[PDB]
Amino acid sequence: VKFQVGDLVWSKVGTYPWWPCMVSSDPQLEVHTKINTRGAREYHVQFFSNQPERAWVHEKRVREYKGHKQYEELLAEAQKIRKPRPQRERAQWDIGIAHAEKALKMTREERIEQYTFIYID
Ligand SMILES: Cc1noc(C)c1-c1n[nH]cc1-c1ccncc1
Repeated sequence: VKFQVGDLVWSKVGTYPWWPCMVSSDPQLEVHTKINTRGAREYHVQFFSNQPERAWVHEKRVREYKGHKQYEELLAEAQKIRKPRPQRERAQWDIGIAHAEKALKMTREERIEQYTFIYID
């Protein structure tokens, strides 16, 4: 178990770019990590965004968030070929990064307090 609740991570989910997140406990399972139905480890994360979302993410698609400038190192893992950055998505990503940069300056307990989502049935 590489990550704990409140840890800042980048997550690569679906068609979206590497995205700033916080590890958190699933509101129903009450765990932040599990072994999936294919036998692989996953972590439960919250995406920093103006549109809050959560997901279970394979451990290979989760990375410690050390700072926003790490994005270039993540793009490297994959003439130089670069994907363009769609305007609306870029704007949402910049918002998420601003929150993650603020969270980086907080303690783990402060981050848990400030950002853990409230889930309503
Ligand atoms: C959208 C969306 N909805 O559910 C999930 C999961 C996502 C998602 N996947 N990868 C990144 C995001 C995300 C991007 C922007 N804001 C929040 C979440």
